[PDB]
Amino acid sequence: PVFSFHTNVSEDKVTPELLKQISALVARILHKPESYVAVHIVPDQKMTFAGTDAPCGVGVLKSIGGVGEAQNNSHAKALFAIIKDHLGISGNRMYIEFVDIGAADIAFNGKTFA
Amino acid sequence: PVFSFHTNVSEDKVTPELLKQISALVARILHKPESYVAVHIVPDQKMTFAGTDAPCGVGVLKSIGGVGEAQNNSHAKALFAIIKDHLGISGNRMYIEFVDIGAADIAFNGKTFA
Amino acid sequence: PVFSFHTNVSEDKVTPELLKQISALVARILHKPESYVAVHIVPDQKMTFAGTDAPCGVGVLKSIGGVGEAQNNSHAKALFAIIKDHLGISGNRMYIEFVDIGAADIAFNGKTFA
Repeated sequence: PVFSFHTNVSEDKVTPELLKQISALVARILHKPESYVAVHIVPDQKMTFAGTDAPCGVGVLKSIGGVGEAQNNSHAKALFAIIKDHLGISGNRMYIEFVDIGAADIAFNGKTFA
Repeated sequence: PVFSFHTNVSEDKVTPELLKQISALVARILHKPESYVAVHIVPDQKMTFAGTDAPCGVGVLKSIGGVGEAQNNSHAKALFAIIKDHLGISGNRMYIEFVDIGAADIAFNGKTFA
Repeated sequence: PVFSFHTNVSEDKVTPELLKQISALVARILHKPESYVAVHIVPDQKMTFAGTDAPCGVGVLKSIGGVGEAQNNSHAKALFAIIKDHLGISGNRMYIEFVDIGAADIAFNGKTFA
């Protein structure tokens, strides 16, 4: 899995602990070995939400399985909570997209997964 | 909706007015309340197009509905126009992808939309 | 086509030659005119893989056709090789997603491709 998140919050506010916590959370909620988990957080971005430059963010959780029409709402609760707790972004100013990737459509160690 | 765009044009050339104009445009063309619209512009990127580092960009407009096989060409006219007008990027050196996201596959305020 | 790749490796390690080589490689492997190829490399990112901040990266190759359940494994061999050769990232610390985009869902020169 890959969790990516882009935000206009300052880099200083983005800590090693945040990425390590997200990493562990994503492994748990998707039931994936953490050796497969990538986390990518991009601060200091030029963004607006609702037409204003107040703190906001947009991100994606991509995985082969684990994401799914009936699991994603739970995933969203957990991920919005950790981001709000560390970064302070309001829930009405952030999105997370969930992408279920076919195994033939993502590669790792020089090969696709199918 | 989310409009994201990555470019090698200088940050100084990227203005608050550009993001606010895009925000209003996206709300209009997708018939979405602007309270749901996110805009994300990333300058000073390391890019090539056609094998050269002249100004270029790539972006995505993602939405639950509003994008669609018969509406996207119109969207593209409008978005290419505003980006060329502000940033000066030639149309043959930029892409915009349109992504129709299922409601179960994106979250806002701690919940998916389905 | 668009090849995008995000990494925590230093910008200095990312050279004009790397982007030009990728550009030529992507044109060859997808059988696309290089005039349509965009390359986007983003260094100095805040990332983890397997819970650690050692060098890693995540990227996407998007195209109208050329990518496909039976061609992607070959694409992955080639792209992992060039990235490892230039940037030194281990194969077990990087992903590349392949996205087959419908022609109606991407625009160039102010129009969608369908």
